[PDB]
Amino acid sequence: TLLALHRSAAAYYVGYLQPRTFLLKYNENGTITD
Amino acid sequence: STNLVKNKCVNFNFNGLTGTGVLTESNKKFLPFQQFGRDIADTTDAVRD
Repeated sequence: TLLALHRSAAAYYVGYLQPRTFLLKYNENGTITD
Repeated sequence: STNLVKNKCVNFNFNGLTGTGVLTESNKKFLPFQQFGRDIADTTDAVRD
């Protein structure tokens, strides 16, 4: 990861992805809601 | 290419996708990342030209 550390300590979350199956729901507008 | 006509039974070659039917104006909402549509079991239900 690259930071614009000003000359004078930042928070982020990283998780690792895994292969498996999912069930996804679409609404009226073609987008994911659950 | 040619000109497109709606609400008459025509045959169409939309970018290599060959099909038949009556085209009309759709109240659905394509997002800009979308390329075409289908609804159930690989039948193209809506297309953006």
